[PDB]
Amino acid sequence: MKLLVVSWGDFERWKETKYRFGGETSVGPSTLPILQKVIKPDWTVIVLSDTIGKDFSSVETLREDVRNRVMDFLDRIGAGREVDVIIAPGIGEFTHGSFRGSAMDAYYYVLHALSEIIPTKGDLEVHFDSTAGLNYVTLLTYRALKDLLGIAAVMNTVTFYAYNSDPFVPKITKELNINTIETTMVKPTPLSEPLPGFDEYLCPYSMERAEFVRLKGSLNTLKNLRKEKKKLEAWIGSLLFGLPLLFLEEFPDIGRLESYIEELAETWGGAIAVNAEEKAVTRRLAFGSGFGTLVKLLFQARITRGLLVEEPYSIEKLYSVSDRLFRGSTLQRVRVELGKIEDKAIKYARKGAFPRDIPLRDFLGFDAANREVSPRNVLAHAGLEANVVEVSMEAWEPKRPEEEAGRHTHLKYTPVGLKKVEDIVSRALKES
Amino acid sequence: MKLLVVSWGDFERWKETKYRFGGETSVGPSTLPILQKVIKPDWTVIVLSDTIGKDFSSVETLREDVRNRVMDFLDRIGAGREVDVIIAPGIGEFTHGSFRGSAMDAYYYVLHALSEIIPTKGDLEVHFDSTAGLNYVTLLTYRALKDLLGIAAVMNTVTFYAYNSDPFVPKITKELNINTIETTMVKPTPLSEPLPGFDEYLCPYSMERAEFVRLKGSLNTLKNLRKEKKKLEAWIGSLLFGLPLLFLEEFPDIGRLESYIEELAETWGGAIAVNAEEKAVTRRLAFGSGFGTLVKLLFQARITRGLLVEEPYSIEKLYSVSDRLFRGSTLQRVRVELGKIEDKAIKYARKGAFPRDIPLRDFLGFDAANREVSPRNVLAHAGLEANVVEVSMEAWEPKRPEEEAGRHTHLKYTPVGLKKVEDIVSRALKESH
Repeated sequence: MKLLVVSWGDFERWKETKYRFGGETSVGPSTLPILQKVIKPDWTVIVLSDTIGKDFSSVETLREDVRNRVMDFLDRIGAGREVDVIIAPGIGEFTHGSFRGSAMDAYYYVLHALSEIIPTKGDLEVHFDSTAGLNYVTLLTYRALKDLLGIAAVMNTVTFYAYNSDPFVPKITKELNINTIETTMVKPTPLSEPLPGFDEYLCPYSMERAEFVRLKGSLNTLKNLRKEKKKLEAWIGSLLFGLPLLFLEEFPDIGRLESYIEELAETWGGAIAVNAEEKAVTRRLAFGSGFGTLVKLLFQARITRGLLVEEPYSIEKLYSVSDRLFRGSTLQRVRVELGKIEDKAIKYARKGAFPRDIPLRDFLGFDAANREVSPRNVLAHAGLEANVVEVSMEAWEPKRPEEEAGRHTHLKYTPVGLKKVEDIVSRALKES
Repeated sequence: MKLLVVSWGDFERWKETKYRFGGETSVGPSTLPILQKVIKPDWTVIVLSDTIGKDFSSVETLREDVRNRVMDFLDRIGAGREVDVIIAPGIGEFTHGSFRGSAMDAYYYVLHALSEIIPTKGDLEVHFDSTAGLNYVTLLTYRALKDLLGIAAVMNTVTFYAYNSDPFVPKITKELNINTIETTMVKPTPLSEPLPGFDEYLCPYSMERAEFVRLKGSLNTLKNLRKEKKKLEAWIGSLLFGLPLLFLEEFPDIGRLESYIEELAETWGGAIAVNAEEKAVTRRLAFGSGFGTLVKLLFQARITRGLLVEEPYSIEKLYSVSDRLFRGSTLQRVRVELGKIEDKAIKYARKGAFPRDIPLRDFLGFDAANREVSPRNVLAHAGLEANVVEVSMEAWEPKRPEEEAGRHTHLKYTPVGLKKVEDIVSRALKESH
């Protein structure tokens, strides 16, 4: 699947020029038609600053005003029907209006917007154009793309192209070339930051501090994160450190993450005070890093949802999850640890023995007085530490145990063990 | 160490305005004087395009032109002279003259330039003002800064701040606020690229086939890299996969990497045709990704050169190297592997036994089952695979051998062992890309 993204400033004040790109030529005010013509995108996204709005009645008469003038322009140069448009929150004092707010809201807004468009299944070929965009909007849009595709790269092949044209110089330009400024195969980068303090999800831009404490207290999101924060950091750690059984057991509720994000989103949007007479939007709530972390966490969850196998969690299923999720030494470490437990299950099967609800220490046959759960042993043994894991073998009539044992040998964390692992992994993620 | 880096466009065309930053206020045409006042950087770097130069008599006259113009502006505004000016290869046909070449030259030039500027010892706090640079020069400066800081973060703490001002609309403007658009604790990202094929170091932009073939064929880099490629890729893999003994044994020659980058950078610079009459600059060679990989490899080597020691490698040394290079589960697996070998050395020592030049398999007491060297065991056992490592216990008189064995037990790859690990790790580095 191929995707095209472009960063747009004031698209109206653009003069007609011709553009060269990939053995093609085109005449018009923007690069979008020839980009589309050559690249053949399966889908297109346009990112605009909302600072090109004129009708200040309220928020939906601004995002309307801006969408109107865009959707006119996209029929003028035939940009087709497969398109999404992102009206990102800009700031500054303009001719026909003033916009006030945190500069970083555009990143979090575009990150949020892109997280719902980018496909979470199959390989991705992303094309990005910085030609006719604001400096910071193009910069934050580029960062937001790379941050999400980095997480997409975990499960799928991701190739990223960036373009800027020769500088349009109005009094000598005859034509302009679409230069490829980047061609990169995106590295798999799993989410590697903890959820922050309940300070940094929404922050007051221009809201009196008493009013903030009031609204912060009414959010069901921040109260529900208090409970789940540690369970989610444990899941983040599962991918980063190569802990496949913890990945499955701590797999987050997507419906629940969707609802947290929407509540922080519609709370932010509902703190935007439009003044129809002064011609002044004011975004009184600013998105924090915590909003960014949640959006990335939900995206990583959508990307890897195919791997949440039906219980019970057998050695064979853990191998299968591990093969897709992990690379390099991490994968090989995990395969060796599952191999140890598998080889023991085989030995048992051969003797016609099927231990059920046995601690992993007793399954592997361990010395006593080594029952303290160390960070070292949890992280070094792919989260399959002997004091926190319980094994069961469903009894069967074996014929070739070396093949059968993998399917019939199930692992889970003890309720005590799972909390020790959560604490260890959560702390390891914070110390990073 | 604090580093301020500013991406600049046509700085002479800017209007005087007012600037708000960190409580302080500033009247002037540039953000730099207030940025310096507030941030108090130890060093400042200015990144601007070639296309501002108005002289085509030579390539060096073109750069002393741009530098002089920059130096005059730093006098005009209340700016310090403690700075480095990176005059990047820019593209497009202008009124005062013409500049043609690969657009990606600016990335590789700035990457190379910053690689020689950004300190390779101590922590870094980097501030990046994109307040009024060009789109594509600012993107490629941002890209190159991150790519190097990511390698820096392996050995040191690195914090990154990015700024951009309120957009300027004429007269309406009274005071533009300088906003923080990014604050990031930079993640450790060791180089995870193999060295590419010998087509991808220098490519011909505007050059006849045979003239290029001659230049390419004249390069000592491409000749030597052919034979060194596997060892350098084995070293890259050592940081990425958590192989502390391979890191030491395969530590690259910084002198030779310096030599390769200088040669490719000289060839590039020499292939710039500057036509004085018709006011034209053609960069007849383009930089390839292979140049970028080499610049990053030398930077990572510089960043980590402080860990290198002489040939006897003790388990204690492998512990201390590992605790600097590695993190999370990678670090913990390496410590478990060193632990198994250490604990075996402690057992040998209590018996008053001190084996020398013995295979690790014989040291650990393995079956005759598996002699074949698999990727699985090399990567899973932090490169300390039983069929490729040789152990030597320096003879001593133990009293507390639990603390003593680490210093007196030395590991090294067999000459056959090392080539097998190079193949696997090189192959694993190329398969992960």
